[PDB]
Amino acid sequence: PDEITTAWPVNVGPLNPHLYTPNQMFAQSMVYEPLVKYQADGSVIPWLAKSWTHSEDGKTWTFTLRDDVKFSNGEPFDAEAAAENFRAVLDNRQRHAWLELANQIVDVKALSKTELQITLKSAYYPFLQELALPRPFRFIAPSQFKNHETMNGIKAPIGTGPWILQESKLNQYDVFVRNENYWGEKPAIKKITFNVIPDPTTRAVAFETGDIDLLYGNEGLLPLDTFARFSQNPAYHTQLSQPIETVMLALNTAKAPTNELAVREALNYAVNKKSLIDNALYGTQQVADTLFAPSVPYANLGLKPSQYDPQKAKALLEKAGWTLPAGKDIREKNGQPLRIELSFIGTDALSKSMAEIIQADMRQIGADVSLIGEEESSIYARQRDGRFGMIFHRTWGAPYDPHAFLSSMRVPSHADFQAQQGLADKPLIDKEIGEVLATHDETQRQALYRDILTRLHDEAVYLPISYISMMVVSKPELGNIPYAPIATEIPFEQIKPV
Repeated sequence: PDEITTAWPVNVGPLNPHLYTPNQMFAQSMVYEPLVKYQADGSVIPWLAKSWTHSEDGKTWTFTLRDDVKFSNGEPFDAEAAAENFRAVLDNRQRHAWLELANQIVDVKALSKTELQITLKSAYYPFLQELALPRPFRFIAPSQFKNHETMNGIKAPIGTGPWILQESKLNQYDVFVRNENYWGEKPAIKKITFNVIPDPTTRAVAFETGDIDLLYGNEGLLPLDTFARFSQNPAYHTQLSQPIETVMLALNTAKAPTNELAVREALNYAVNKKSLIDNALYGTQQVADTLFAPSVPYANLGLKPSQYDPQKAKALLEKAGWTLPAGKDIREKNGQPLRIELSFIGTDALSKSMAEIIQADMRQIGADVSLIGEEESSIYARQRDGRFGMIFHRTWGAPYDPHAFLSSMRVPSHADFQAQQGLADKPLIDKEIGEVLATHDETQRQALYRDILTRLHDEAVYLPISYISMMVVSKPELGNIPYAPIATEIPFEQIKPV
């Protein structure tokens, strides 16, 4: 009754707070906590840190920490424990390069038990927001380091948070229980079991049969036709949040034929997005015309949408010398046929469905899209090295969008950097991204974001598809299920069946 059963496609992993795969972010967030906490309105609030001051030049920050916090094993949380955690993370700095704060921190030291000083290389504006992320800046008991480090593994995953990992049974389940010695508000739920169920249909069936009480995830959570059916069945409860992030294609500006602006523009008129959403996504998501929705901070720029218009797509291609040979449906220019490879994870049935629609839509305007469905590692490797023509991609949701997503466009080993490599203005874009992150002149900040997002839009780097929502399926006795402000987190501690 105060225990619930739910599911996840894989086990939660070791729960090393400072590493990535195979750690599941939502679970790191259940056990480990930030100095300051992200809120829906976009601010952060005091959390493990009660308060903070900063120097006039914005580069030195001093946090006053709470003095009543214990790790779940009884050991104290204090400035020394915090400082040791920052050291452990930064001893592995190279792996955090995607996150600009990790390049910004020049020093962290405990000034006393309750005072923590962080020194930055520049007045990095998103400082607090990045401290608030699920990883890597959260705190494990230093006693649980291995040889004074965490980058080579941890002992027990001892955090300060409201949940404690009880046991993990590989490929079967993970059990968490409530921290009875939590510094903050006590969760009403005392135990959460995560059944390992990798297949979306099997998750749907597990819920139907009563095996599980709750499903909480993005558009991939369960089949969307089944989701629609569940929402009409009074025996169940379902929810669909307001949109959290964008799903789009990235187009390779550095590889023929997507290296041509005219081709990228034509592709952006070719897809009937509303129909795609109604056909493949059962009408559960929203059409996206821009990289970021207009509701995203800094992103309400009045950018012009490219509406579904096959006639205009064709005219663009013809004008660019992509014409149809006699007897053929696929355009050619300088001998070369208009062929584009679309990469996606092959076992992902939803990605595959959208890919087929996109392929069909583009064929109607004379573009031959070849589907390349591959395993994750192969797709990720393609993203890193630019071996794609078009690839499925998505933004990261709050609090990453837009600043952290944009920041990462500068990093060579990522899809967006690769996709943008063919732009003459790529260096300028990357310089402006660097500038905007350290800008405290609010006017200049908005102008830089406008210029960056406008160039990306006008250069047709992306083919935005939809703004997607979080969805929930639950037994009615659990009541309304809240959403966590951070899109990768799951607010189990706010679930209150009574």
